This record gives sequence, structure tokens and C-alpha cells, in this order.
Amino acid sequence: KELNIVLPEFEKTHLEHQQRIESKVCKAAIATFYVNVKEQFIKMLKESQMLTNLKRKNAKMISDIE
Amino acid sequence: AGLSHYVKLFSFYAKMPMERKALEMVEKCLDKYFQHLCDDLEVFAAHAGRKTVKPEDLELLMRRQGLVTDQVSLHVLVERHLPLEYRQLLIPCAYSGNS
Amino acid sequence: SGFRKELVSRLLHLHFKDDKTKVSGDALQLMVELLKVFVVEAAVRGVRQAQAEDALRVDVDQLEKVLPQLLLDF
Amino acid sequence: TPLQKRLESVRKQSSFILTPPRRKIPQCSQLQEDVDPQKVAFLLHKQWTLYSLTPLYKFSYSNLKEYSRLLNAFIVAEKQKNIKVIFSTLLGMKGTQRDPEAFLVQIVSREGKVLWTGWFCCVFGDSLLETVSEDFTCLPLFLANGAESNTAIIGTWFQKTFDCYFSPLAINAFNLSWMAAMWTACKMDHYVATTEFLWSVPCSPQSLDISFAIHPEDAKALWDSVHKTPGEVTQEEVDLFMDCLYSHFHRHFKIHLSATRLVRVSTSVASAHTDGKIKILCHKYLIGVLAYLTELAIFQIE
Amino acid sequence: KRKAPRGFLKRVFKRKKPQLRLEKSGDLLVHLNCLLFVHRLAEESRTNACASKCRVINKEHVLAAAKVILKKSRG
Amino acid sequence: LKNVTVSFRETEENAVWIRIAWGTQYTKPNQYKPTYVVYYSQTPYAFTSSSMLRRNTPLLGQALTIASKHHQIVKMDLRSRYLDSLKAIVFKQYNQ
Amino acid sequence: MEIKITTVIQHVFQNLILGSKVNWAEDPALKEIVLQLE
Amino acid sequence: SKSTRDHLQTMMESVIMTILSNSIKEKEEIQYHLNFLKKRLLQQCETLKMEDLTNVSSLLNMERARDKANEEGLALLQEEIDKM
Amino acid sequence: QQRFSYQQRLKAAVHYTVGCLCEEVALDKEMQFSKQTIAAISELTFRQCENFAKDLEMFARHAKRTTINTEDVKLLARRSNSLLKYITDKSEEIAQI
Amino acid sequence: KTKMLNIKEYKEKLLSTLGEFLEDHFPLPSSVNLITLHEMLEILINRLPYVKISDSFWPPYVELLLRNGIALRHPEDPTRIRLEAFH
DNA sequence: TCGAGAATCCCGGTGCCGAGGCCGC
DNA sequence: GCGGCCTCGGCACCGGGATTCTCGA
Repeated sequence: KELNIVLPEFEKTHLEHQQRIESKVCKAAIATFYVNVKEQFIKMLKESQMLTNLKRKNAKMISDIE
Repeated sequence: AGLSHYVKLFSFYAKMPMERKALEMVEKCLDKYFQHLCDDLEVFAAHAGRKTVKPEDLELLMRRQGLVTDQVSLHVLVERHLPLEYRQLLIPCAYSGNS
Repeated sequence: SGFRKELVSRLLHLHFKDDKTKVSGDALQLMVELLKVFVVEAAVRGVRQAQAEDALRVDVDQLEKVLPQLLLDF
Repeated sequence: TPLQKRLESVRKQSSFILTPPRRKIPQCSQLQEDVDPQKVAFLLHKQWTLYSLTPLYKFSYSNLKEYSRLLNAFIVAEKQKNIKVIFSTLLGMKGTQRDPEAFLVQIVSREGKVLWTGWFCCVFGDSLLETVSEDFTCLPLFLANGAESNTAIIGTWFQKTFDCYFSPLAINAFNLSWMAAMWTACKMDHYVATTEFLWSVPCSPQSLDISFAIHPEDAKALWDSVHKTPGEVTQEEVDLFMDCLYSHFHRHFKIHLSATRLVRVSTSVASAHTDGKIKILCHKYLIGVLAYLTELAIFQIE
Repeated sequence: KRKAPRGFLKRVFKRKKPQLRLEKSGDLLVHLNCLLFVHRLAEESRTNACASKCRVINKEHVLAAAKVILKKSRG
Repeated sequence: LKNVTVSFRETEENAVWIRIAWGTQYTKPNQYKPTYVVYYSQTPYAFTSSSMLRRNTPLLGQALTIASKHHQIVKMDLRSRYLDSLKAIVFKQYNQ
Repeated sequence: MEIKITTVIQHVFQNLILGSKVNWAEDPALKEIVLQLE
Repeated sequence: SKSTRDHLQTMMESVIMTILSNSIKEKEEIQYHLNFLKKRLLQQCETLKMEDLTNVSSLLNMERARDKANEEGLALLQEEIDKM
Repeated sequence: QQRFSYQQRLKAAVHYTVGCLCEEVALDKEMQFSKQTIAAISELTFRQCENFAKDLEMFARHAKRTTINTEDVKLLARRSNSLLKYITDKSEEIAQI
Repeated sequence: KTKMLNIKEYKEKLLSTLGEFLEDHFPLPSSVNLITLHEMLEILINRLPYVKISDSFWPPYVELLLRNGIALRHPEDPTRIRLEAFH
């Protein structure tokens, strides 16, 4: 949900930084930072998947009890 | 003696009852404390090139122990723990005759 | 390789609280050695407590449990 | 008038002239003015150990900070022999406008772990106000709940600074049966707890206790059997309610409950013990339960 | 306890190491060092006691205290 | 209850003193609040420490009545703190 | 707000003609200024 | 979640460490990109656990593997019990 | 600004040379240093290099001296027995240079 | 008013002696004369301060008014001084 | 009609102050 | 075998488990 909007803002932030960019190597550094931000967003998505897996365990903590 | 002085002072420094079997091991802790110190004063006084151990020879050592800082100098540390007639010898007072 | 000369001049001189203290190359390369063995010692202590826990990875928490004796020792 | 009025009051009380206090059924006491909802709601379901508190000499509801400091510095000194003391006027625990405003004494320990939460209240206690001079702010009731050790320390501080004395208020089984009857006579709904009467037989070698716990609606219908005059409950009506309990217990177990003594009468209104750890205040009738409790504290003071 | 032994610290400094010239009140500095070392011992041993929630300091807490503080107090 | 630490102790009065530390498959066996079961060896009566009366109580009775070759487990509804008196009552062993 | 300065400067005469090389009472000026009346 | 995204940007700063190790020839230019990353902080944190997240999530994933084993065992032994 | 461009550029240099050291010490015990692991050990090298700089300056001040010589770092090597023995031989190797 | 003038003259007695007898003490090697250092402490405590010198110089002097109880070190940050609050 | 969530009756499992024991004078 | 010392333990007040009973698949 909000993760898609955050990724869109991060891409817009990277694009605005490239609009004010000065060099080609700076563009490569910005691309590397964008890949790092994608990894951070993947960590956030892994946290969301951990919440989903905890919901499954809660169902799995009741199915086993049942 | 003095180790018995420190274990008794440990009682009023730990604020909490301990065991005598703890005290003879803290005695070995003080013995090794000197076994590190008196040769740490040895090596620090040798580092200054002086045969004797001046007060600044130990101020550096206590800087090593992290107890002297830019906030807590040597002399302030004397305020908090040593009695008055003892810090009268260490930190220079003033009479136009500073000790 | 190592932690080179123009970098050991610069890194140490950043924490220098005055401008007039220099560290000579004879002592500079030994400073390279002492912080190189800072990495070596911190790493060996971490991997040693790692075999003590039997890991193939050095995680975040291993380093945090090694500081209380790393900074104390080194 | 300043003392002799109290002497005449003592004469009237000791005379014991036809006591049976036909009491009004505790009326739903809509929470007067402020009565901090958080504070009062925190003060309800707490087991107050009652005490009888003589009037406080030279007390003022302005110098709460000074007494707070003077008592905080005394409690932690009794530890020399971490704690905060918050005197807090309750602003609404009073029966009539002329009653002294009830104020708290809380041993707050870091966070708000209220260890002790004392409570002095004087509600519908105008049998003491009109007999004591202006200098005394009389609060007959004192409410502990904290450990007995801290109560026996704040009580000493209060004796030392205010010349007030704490007799541990012990509700006799007669007054206990009275309150057990006027609380099943109330007009409440959604009864929180069963109407339990913890009896305790007087056997010398053994100490058998009985919990004659009635269904709260079933005791209300049993009370209506013995309730004839509305508005006020009589001593005979209370005794007939208690005797219907007796004739439903001796009927069943052939042991005369009337030969035993009440020790605790739990009710949906308010639990009430004998030995002092008395007043749990389940419902918000506490200005009426406290009215009875203060009227009982006058009996001990006067 | 409100004391600091002049004789004992000097006798220890001479017994352990025979070759020094500790100054007029340098042994007083040694006493301050040991006072603060035992301060650290008392406080971190209180921490050790709360670590196992033991209401009395015992051997198993002092031995853990030593390897931290005694090593820390090394110059 | 796949994670339980059941520990027996055949006492000298010929009464196996079962102790059960409970815990579901999701959790480790909890030794904080165990459920001691004093099963007299060949007796139809099997005392039980009324710890929490959870969903294991119908499994405590079930395992008890299927281990010992019985079929129906019934709580007698005798609940006393003095096991040395419950032993007397359920066996009629007090006046003899 | 002035006696509260006169109970401060006073008590730094009970602590300055004490800690220094005072020769406090063997002097006729300080003897009336030390032993300062409350 | 302020401290959590501070750990986010310390991972950002570790990646910054990496690029500056690889780049080191953009000193004013990665001064600029550290500037845009600091206003990225000012854009996300101003507007608005993880080690516990990853570690506890792996632990709980092993827990759900153990739970699937529990259901395999319990459910199958229930199939055998009600097969009986 | 200048404080940031100073310490972040040396944080970068420390990470770069310490990552070279990470590849040089990861081959001994067949280990891998994760990104946050390198990021940590680099900043402990930084933070305790602050400690070494704090120590070494007053070490020269202790001998009434302005320059830092080998005995000062020997006192820095005074701290621990294992690296006393390690730094003794590495110091005679220093003197070989 | 008579008590005002009496206390004022007592103050100009104590402070006149603080000028006179403190020439028995008397400054010596900015440092800051103990008259001036003391009065800078005293001005700060008069309105409250706990800093009052921010570690005034000539360390023999600052620790002078600390051992006799004249001034007090800040219990947490011991580079700032307070004048013992004789109030 | 039924399945998960919340509240709350029933009794713990805990907190904490008197009683009994115990070691100098 | 007592003097100020200390340690179990009945009583009791506060914290989750299963039954009520309301709502969603």
C-alpha cells in the first residue's frame, strides 16, 4: 500500500537528484544509492511478509490447538 | 590489613552484604590490581623518563583507566572520595603557599 | 594490502586536537599495523565467539557482544 | 459550644437512646462536580483498609506541596531507619457543601506505581463538623490499601505533625449486617458480584468460615420479601433479611448462622470486611457507602 | 569507613616492586586508584548481582566482575 | 501435547507420582506451573494437582484412563489441599 | 534580599578566615569581624 | 519509527561507505549526494524493529516449519486415530 | 561541511582499506563479512582510533614532548599481553625498516 | 528602615573587610583576583546558577573556595561551580 | 443461522509483612 | 540458651485462561 507510494517518491527523489546532477559518475553513485534504497524497501517488504507470516503462525497457533 | 580495609570499605561501597569467600578472592583481585598497577606506574614513570613517580605520572594512568577525562580531571576525582586532610596533600590549596 | 601513508596521515590528524602534532612515518606504519591488527583482533575475537556459537556468518549481535571486551582490551 | 457541645454529643451518644437508624437506601449518587473520573475510578476497586481519624489540627488545603515534601522526606528516612508523595484534594468526596474536601496521600514509586494511596474523606459527617472548632479540618475516615508498614509510618507522621490519631476502624458484625442489607436494597443494574456474606463461627479449637454467597438478583428478591416500608430500611427489616438468610442456612445445614459473626459482606455495591481491610467500592455509590463509613467513624471518634 | 592507610600502601608498593621512588603523597594517589577500582568493583558487582537477581554478592559474581574491571583498570 | 516433560516416580506406597510440565506444540514445556498427577497404581482413583484446568485437563484424564487400561475418566469433584486426606477419603482408609 | 546576601558574605568569612593562612583571632580587626554576629 | 529509519539510513550510510570506497573521486559530488540523502532523511523521517525483524522472523519461520511438522504429526496421528 | 567532509571522507577511506583488510582476513577462516558487519567493524576502528589519538597525544605530553615516538605506541601496546608479544616482534620488524 | 541601614552597614563592614583582609590573601600569578572571582560567584548565586565561574582560572583559587565549603562543584558536570547556597 | 474477538466469573500464582529460629553478652 | 539478627508462610491483592455471547465466513 504505502510502500508503493514510498518507492514512487524514492524514484522521484532520485530523478530530481539526477535533474540537479552534474556528472556521469555522480549518476552511477545515485544509481547505486537507488539500488540500496531498493534493498531497504525490500527489507520493509520482508517486514510486511514477516507480519503476514506471523498472522499465518497465529492461524497456525490455533489450527494446531484445534 | 589494608586489603581488609578495602574489603570493609567494599561493604560501604557495595551497599549490600556479601560473603567472606568473596572477600579473599577480591583480595587476589587487589593483589593482581597492584600486580598490574605498580608495574604500570613502573612503565609510565619510565615513559616520562623519570625514576620517581610524580603525581602526573599517575594522572596519565588514571586517564588510561578512563576515570580522568576532560570533564573529570585528576583533582576533581580527589574531591569525591578522599577525606579533607588527605586531599590537602594532593590538590593544591592556596595560602599564597599552594601545596 | 594495508592502510596507506596519505590516509594514515589524514585519519589520525583528523582526531588531533591541535595542528602542530605530527606522527612520523616510522610511527605511522606502526600505527597502520596497530589498527590493521585492530581489524584482525576484532575479527578473530568475533569469529572465535562465532565458533563458540558455531556460525558461518558474523552477525550484528556478535560484534555488539565483543565490544565490551574489545574496547576494554583494544 | 466549642467543647461543651461535644460533651453534650458524647452524653447523647453514650445515652444510647433508641438507636435503630432507619436509613435511606443508598441513593444513586450522581458524581458531584469535578470528581476526577480517572482518579475516582482508580479509587473504586481498591481494597481500602479503614481507619478512624481524629480531626487534623492546623491543616489547610493550600499547603499540599509543603506536607508532600515533609512526608516524602519522612518516609524515605524511615527506610534509613525512589518514593514520591502526592497529596491530592479529591474535590467532590463530600456529602454536603460544608464538609472538608477529601484529599489523597499516594506513595508513588520511577513510574506511577502507587504503593499506598491513602485517603481521608469526610462525607455526610456533619455530626463532627458542628462540634469541632474551625482550626481542625476533620476527616474521620482514613483509607489505607498500601502495606500495613507504610500505613503505620504515614500514620505516625500525621500524629507528629497534625495531632490526628488513627484508630483502626473495625466494623462490628451489626454494622456489617446493616450495610449488607442496604446494599442489596439499592436500585442498581448489572450486578457486578454475588452477595457474599463471609461468616466465621466462634469455635475455640477450629476456625471454620462460611461464605453464604447468594446470587445478587436472588438476594434482591429475598430483600423485597422483607422490605415493606420504602425510602428507609429499618432495623427490623435488616434483621428480617438477615434472619431469612439464617432460616435458609440453618434450614439447609442445620447450623445456626445467627450463632456466628459476619466477617465480610461482599455485595455488588461494596465489599465490607470486619478487621479493617474493609471497603472495596465496586460501584459508584461510594458517596453513600462512604457516608455510612464516616457515620461509623464518628461513632469511634465520638 | 573513613580511613586510608599510609603505611600499608607503601609497604605493598615496596614488597611487590623493590625499585621505585613513589613521591611524598604518591601512595595517596595509589589509594585513590584502589578506591576507584573498588568503586567500579562494587557497582559492576551490583550489576552482576542484578544480572542473576541474587540478593547477596557471591563468588560467581565477583569472578565475573574481576575479568571485566581488573582488565579495564589495567593501564 | 508433543512438548511435555512427563516425569514419573513410583513411590513406596505403590502409587506412581506423575508430574507433567505442559506446553503445546507452539511452545516449550512449561515447568513454571506443572500438573502433578498422583495416580495410585491399580486404583480407579487418580489424584491431580488442579493447577490451571486448561484444555489439557480433558487430555490429562484421557491419557490417564488410556494408559491405565480403563475407559471412562470422571472428575470425582473432590478437591482438597491435603492429599494425605484425599487418599483417606477416596479409599475409605481413615476410620480403619 | 539583602540579609540573604548578608548571610552569604558572612558565611564566606567563616570559610575564608578559616581555610586561608588566617591568623584569625590574634588580630584585633578580624576578631570583631570574625565571630560575626548573626 | 524514527530510530528504525535511522537504522535504515545507517544502512544507507554503509552503502555510502561502499560507493565512496569505490568512487572516492567524487568528493564535492558525493558531498552533493550526501546532501540529497540528508534531505531524503528530511523528506521521509520528517514526514513518516529491523534486526529484531530479520532475526525474529527467521526464528519464527523455523517456528512455522516446526508448526508444520506439528500439524503433519498431530493431524496424521489424528487421521490414524479416527481411522481406528 | 568541513567536519562532515573530513570525517565522512575518512570514514570512506577507513571502509575502503578495511574492506581490503576484510578480503585479506576473510580468506584465513573461510568467513564472509556481511555489509553491516564491515560497516560496524569500520566504525569501531574509527571510534577507537579516536581512543588511540586521545591516548597517544597525552602519551607524548607525559614525557614532556611534542612528537610521538615508538615508546608512546609501545605504551599503547602496553595494554594487553597477547599484543605485547605480537607488537614486540612487529616492532623489531619496524626497526628493520 | 533602621534595620535596613543596620544590615546595610553590616554589609559594608563584611565587604569592607572582604576588601581589606583579602589583601592579606591578595592576588598573584588573567587568573582573576579572588575578590573578583568570589564576587562573580556571589553575583551568580544571588539570582541563580551552578556555573558561576565556568571553571574560573588559577586552579589553586577555585579549589580554595571548594575545600573550605565556600563553593560547590556541580555533581554531574564538574567544570562548573556553585556557591554552596548559604541562603 | 455461526466463527473469531472481547470481558469478565472462577480461582490461581504471585506479592509481602508477622512468626519462628538463631547466634553475642 | 538469650540479643538483634534473619527466614517461611498465611492472607491477600492484581494478572491471564476459558465460558458468554455477541457478530462475520
